[PDB]
Amino acid sequence: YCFPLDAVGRTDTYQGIKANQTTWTKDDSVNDANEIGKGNPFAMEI
Amino acid sequence: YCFPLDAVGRTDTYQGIKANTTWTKDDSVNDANEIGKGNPFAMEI
Repeated sequence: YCFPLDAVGRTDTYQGIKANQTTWTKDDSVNDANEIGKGNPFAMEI
Repeated sequence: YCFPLDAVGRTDTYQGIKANTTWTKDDSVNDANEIGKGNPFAMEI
């Protein structure tokens, strides 16, 4: 495999949330635009 | 070349159509098929 230079590739943007129990709220001690991928790193095969 | 794991890479979504010349939706075909036009996406090393 070929992998992205950052070893992840495309990500969505995530904010940190904390539980208040079953209700969640934004966590203001966490950055609100974290780049995180779901699943495996993007790859190409050769 | 390096190729995507599914050997295609980016695709658009296509519905099946049939000639009725006039064309209409073909209901026995899924309306959201991923098919690429052209060659598979590739990188070169």
